[PDB]
Amino acid sequence: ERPLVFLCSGCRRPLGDSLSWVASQEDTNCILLRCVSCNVSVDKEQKLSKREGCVLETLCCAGCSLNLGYVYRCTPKNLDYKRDLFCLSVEAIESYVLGS
Amino acid sequence: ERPLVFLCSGCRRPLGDSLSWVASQEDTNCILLRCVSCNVSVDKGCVLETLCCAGCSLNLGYVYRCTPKNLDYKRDLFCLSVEAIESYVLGS
Ligand SMILES: [Zn+2]
Ligand SMILES: [Zn+2]
Repeated sequence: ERPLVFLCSGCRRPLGDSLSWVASQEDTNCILLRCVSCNVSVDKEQKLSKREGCVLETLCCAGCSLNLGYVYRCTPKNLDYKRDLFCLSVEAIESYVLGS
Repeated sequence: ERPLVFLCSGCRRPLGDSLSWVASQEDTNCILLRCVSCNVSVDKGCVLETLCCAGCSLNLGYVYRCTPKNLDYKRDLFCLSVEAIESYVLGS
């Protein structure tokens, strides 16, 4: 195929690429990355989950402090696969596609 | 192996990527790209118009338009100054 780079919406810093893109979520409109760049920082405050409850710290761009998503830190057995993966909101990243 | 994405030193807009890279050893301060993104705006002894960034105006490089035989490779390629771009490598 052709790989992607994900850029912060608020300032265009590189957040990650499709090489670490493991999975997606249709309802939360997030993509799940195994691996992120130095520009995704982790607000060290554990907040509870408000959906179908996990513990998860929120992600934001080291550059402009835009809210980028969340990481699952603590999860029940059924959600262990999402644990430690970076969920990036689609409404907060912009894709650049390689190949012109 | 893994590809690169080149980006404007000034506003981080994407310029182009290593998929278009032209391996040259003649020039020592420019990356040669066979094609570039919408963000590389071309504006206004070789004739060569100047490249700059469509978002922020930063002088980015140049394009050799008229060349002699020995420079025919550089012709119509976008030379991005490595002092005016940055790169993100995929897999990081
Ligand atoms: Zn940002
Ligand atoms: Zn720029």
